[PDB]
Amino acid sequence: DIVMTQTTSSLSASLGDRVTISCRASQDISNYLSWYQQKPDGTVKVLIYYTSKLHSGVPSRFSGSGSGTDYSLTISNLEQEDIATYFCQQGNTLPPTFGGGTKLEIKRADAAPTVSIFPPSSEQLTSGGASVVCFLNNFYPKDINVKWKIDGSERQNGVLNSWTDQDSKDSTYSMSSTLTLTKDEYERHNSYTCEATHKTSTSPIVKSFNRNE
Amino acid sequence: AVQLQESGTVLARPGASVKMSCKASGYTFTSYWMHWVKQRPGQGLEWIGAIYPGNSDTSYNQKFKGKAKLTAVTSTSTAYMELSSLTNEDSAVYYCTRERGLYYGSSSFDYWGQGTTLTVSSAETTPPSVYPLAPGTSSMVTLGCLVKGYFPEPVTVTWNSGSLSSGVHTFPAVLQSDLYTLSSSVTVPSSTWPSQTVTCNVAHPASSTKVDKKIVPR
Ligand SMILES: C=C[C@H]1CN2CC[C@H]1C[C@H]2[C@H](O)c1ccnc2ccc(OC)cc12
Repeated sequence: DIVMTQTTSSLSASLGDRVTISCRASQDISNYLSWYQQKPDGTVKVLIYYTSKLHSGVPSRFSGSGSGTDYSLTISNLEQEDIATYFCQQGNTLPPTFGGGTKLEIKRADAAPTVSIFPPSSEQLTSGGASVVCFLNNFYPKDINVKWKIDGSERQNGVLNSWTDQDSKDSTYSMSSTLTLTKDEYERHNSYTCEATHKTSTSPIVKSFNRNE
Repeated sequence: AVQLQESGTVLARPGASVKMSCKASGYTFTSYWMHWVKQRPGQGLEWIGAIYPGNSDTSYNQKFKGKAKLTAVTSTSTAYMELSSLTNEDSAVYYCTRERGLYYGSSSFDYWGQGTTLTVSSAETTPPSVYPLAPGTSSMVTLGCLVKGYFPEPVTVTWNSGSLSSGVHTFPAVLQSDLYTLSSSVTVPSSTWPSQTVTCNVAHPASSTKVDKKIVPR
């Protein structure tokens, strides 16, 4: 069908920083384009139809521009409420197709995470389970690589990672990794480490612990 | 003015069929093209079909032909969607949205619903097993509470009746062998605790499971 394509997937901008999204159609669409906004809280509304026609009841900071294939949408002045995933769509032929989406984010200074490792509590350790947790709170570029080197040995089978969206308070990310084992395996290795390789400083922040201690 | 009210979160087993719902209000329901959409996380939006309530004539998509089925009742001012022969690929969140242009239509949509989430798996309502997280003391310290082995979502997490609300990070739930699992963090200075009470309050209305938990080191 008609393949829409946005130039990116995630962006970076601060308050007032005039910025733009650029959609691209597989072919001509005769200026039958529309822009949409989807808050991470599920809701979704429209901004523009027909490349640059404002819907009844939207601010003049938004606008539009379009021709043939290369289309775009700009906000000459940003506000906190304008952070969301932004979609586009062609109204030329069937089936109606959308862009892959473009999420927004505030760009701020790099920051190392506040790591905190946690051995498996006793309440768990008697239930046969053996879960080792590692929190990584308040950090920037989401692009983190985490690894667990038990007795100094790379391992993946057992880990389950979780990521939070951009914090509405100070715009910083957090990660919650958690390695799961059975008691028998836990009771055969000693040194457990939660290594958090990050961009900020070459030094991998390590939070280790020995079960003999 | 105008509003679309999609049904709440719903789930069912694979192979079976589900009936969604999208109620309308504030405009002439009969004379407007109502559309549906499918949003999966990794990808964008996938057009699934549309309908004109007056005659209830349909326009599906080649990919979803025979898969979904659209209906529409006039008196209830409600739009419907029914999926069948389900698989994990259908596990997603669906939307309902109005096409502007009164009788003839147009090139755009104007108003949307809050979206209906759909999950599928062979599993049963299970309550979690809340476990405590303590280190083993610092200046500034982080604690937390871990849940595990519960179904279905969601699950609420508080800290002493929600008295706390700073430096908190309740992480979204992940999945292992068809069961949910998450965690949560709390932030305080070295003083506050263990010198003072610090408990995490959990709630899983599905299993009707209320649990409080004061955490202690070793
Ligand atoms: C099932 C759809 C019907 C509703 N509108 C009138 C007749 C049918 C077509 C569509 C519109 O003309 C239209 C034509 C071509 N391409 C379109 C692409 C998107 C779109 O927005 C719903 C409407 C389009």
